[PDB]
Amino acid sequence: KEKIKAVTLVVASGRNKGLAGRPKGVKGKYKMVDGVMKNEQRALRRIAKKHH
Amino acid sequence: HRTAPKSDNVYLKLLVKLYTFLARRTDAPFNKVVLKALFLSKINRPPVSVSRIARALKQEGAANKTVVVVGTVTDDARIFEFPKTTVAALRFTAGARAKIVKAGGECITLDQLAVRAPKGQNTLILRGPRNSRE
Amino acid sequence: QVWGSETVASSKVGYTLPSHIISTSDVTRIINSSEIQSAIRPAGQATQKRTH
Amino acid sequence: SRPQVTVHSLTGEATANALPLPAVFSAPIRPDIVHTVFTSVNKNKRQAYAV
Amino acid sequence: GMRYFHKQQAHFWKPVLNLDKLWTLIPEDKRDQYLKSASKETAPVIDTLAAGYGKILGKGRIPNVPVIVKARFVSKLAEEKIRAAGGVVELIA
Amino acid sequence: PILKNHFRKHWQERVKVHFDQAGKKVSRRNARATRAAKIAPRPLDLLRPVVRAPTVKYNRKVRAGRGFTLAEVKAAGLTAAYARTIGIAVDHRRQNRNQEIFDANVQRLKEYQSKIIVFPRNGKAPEAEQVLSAAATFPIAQPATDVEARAVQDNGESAFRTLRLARSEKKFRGIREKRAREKAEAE
RNA sequence: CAACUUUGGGGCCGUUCCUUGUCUAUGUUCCUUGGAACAGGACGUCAUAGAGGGUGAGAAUCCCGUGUGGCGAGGAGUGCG
RNA sequence: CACGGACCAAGGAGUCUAACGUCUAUGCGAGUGUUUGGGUGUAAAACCCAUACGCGUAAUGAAAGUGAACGUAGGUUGGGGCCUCGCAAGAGGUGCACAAUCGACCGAUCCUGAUGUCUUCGGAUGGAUUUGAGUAAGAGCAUAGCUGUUGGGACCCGAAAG
Repeated sequence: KEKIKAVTLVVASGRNKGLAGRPKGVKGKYKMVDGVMKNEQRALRRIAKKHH
Repeated sequence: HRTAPKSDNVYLKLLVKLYTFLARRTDAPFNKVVLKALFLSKINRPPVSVSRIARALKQEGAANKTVVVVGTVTDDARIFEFPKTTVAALRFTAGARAKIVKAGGECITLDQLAVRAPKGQNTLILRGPRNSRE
Repeated sequence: QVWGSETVASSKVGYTLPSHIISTSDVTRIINSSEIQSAIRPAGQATQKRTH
Repeated sequence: SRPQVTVHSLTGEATANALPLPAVFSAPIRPDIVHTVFTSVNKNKRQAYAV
Repeated sequence: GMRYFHKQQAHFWKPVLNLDKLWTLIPEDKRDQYLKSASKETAPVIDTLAAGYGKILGKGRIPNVPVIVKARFVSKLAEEKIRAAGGVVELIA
Repeated sequence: PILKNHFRKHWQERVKVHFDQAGKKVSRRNARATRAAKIAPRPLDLLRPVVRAPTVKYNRKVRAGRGFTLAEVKAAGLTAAYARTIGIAVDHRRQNRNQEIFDANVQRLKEYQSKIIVFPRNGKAPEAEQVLSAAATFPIAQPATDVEARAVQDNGESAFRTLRLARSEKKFRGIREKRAREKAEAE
């Protein structure tokens, strides 16, 4: 049994927005952002500070 | 201090209209107590057994008064004898009702009580227990 | 037979009729008993007068 | 006593025979209890409705 | 305590009966005549087992009317109280 | 308090809701009826025996059992192979160890054979106007264990002594048997 | 050894079940409106049929059906007369 | 500060349920519950029903077991309400429910150890306290409702994943 055991960030405004594919700007990594994520991650930074 | 009860049993409401009449006018303490008692809820209007009636009748100087229970009346299988009395309450279990009439006594409703003894005269009140509840 | 009486019980297993809690429906008869009218301390007026 | 009742014919008249009541008629009237039953009975011929 | 595996809860039907009730077993038409008529040689007999009551307990007190009971299990005081009222117990299984 | 669900699993699939109830009832009553029109003069049910039930919680009762025995029905004077046609159940893996039950069952059988008429195989087959339950016609009543009224008889043990002492010797017979063994093995 | 007892195998017609067909009452009268009457009003009829649908708008009574019954054909396999 | 909002219509978010709990309404009351089911019918309705079974009417101890009245169902105090007296005001007797307090009974624990006994079994009687959510003349069953707890998809949409 034991033997058997074993980036390119993009502000996603203007032309890039709503594209479920890739933008113009190409790299094997990519990350779209709109402001709501900025709100969310702001809130998470707040709450983790309050968790410390 | 309540104004009028929680049910819509119409007959009880007519009864309560009557007892408002008396406790407004006559200023006996009796009518107040039964009326206040009728406003209670079912737990707080517990049932009273006829054995308890008999203990109350076995009081000194108490055989010829009329007992009152306000609420509902039970039979009790335990006693075998029972006196011959004039008894009033809202609701009578049939076994106890017949037990009383077998003794010979009289079972009445509270309109009939208020006919006979309006002011609470020659009367007394009982109340069943409550401490059997958690 | 089917609904019971004072003489014949229900025609039904382990049944009696209901009972009343009050003998008579009408109260005003009760209040116009002679005995209660004798037992009563007298009336108000049901129209209070305007005082000051 | 149960006061009396008249009895009628088909074409209708006061037939001279008369019955007493069965004393259910002197039994009470509790509309709260009729109503809160009647809900519960009239609910019972119900069949399903679902998605 | 000590265990007995696949214990099956029928050894322990022991519906109690107090001495209080004990004429509700009897129907009324019998009950009143036998409430009177307290002789021996009409001894009204009682099958607690048939009524679904295994063992007798004593809480109550009883008149002196003598009455016979059939049961398995009893307590001492209840039996003594029966003997005082002049009824007797007869043990059926 | 402690309170127990068994709802952790995928229960919503396996839910079975008996709306089917009166429809089934009507289907059933129709089964009864057409069984009758198939079996026309027969009762839709057999004659069944009387048995005292097990398990002392219940052993006071008596119950409509399965089947009359070979011994019983033999003493009634007729075979399994005939009785099964006449409408009578037979359970072979049962034994008769109470004569009271035995005579009860055979009285029931005699009452049956008296209460019937048998159309033969020959022919004309008279009109017989069926009844639809054997067990209603041949009821199964708990007996009288005792007469209602007696006189008192006593022997002065008062039966608490007997129960206590019987339980005690039941507890202590095996140890008293070991002491008897020791007394027998002495010299 | 002793007596007794009991036997079945088809075809025919009805019955049964299924499938199916077919038949099984009562105003289309008068007035008003409006494109039209199934609306409104009056007088009537039938009902074991007033459930549903249609028809130039809410139709018991114009129709089909329903309700109650009856006259059939085809199969099946015998539950028995 | 940051996040959402171009404009309108329509859609759209604490619900259904199971097991429990309190409160309230109603029935019935030492009982209560028709509906698994049988009969019955104008047909999923409605009406009637035995026999059963639950939950309750008795706890206690790990069990084996054992199983609740000295009394007027106790004594003391308060105790609404009634009764008597009192023109009243007040006093007195009664005193339910309830509360406190002391006792009694049941069960558990220790000792005592009777008429007797396979002489080691039985367990009379009286004591020691500590204890129960007990008893100390019952109160609960069923339904519905407003609701709360937990699990279920769980107020709705949304998450790295295996």
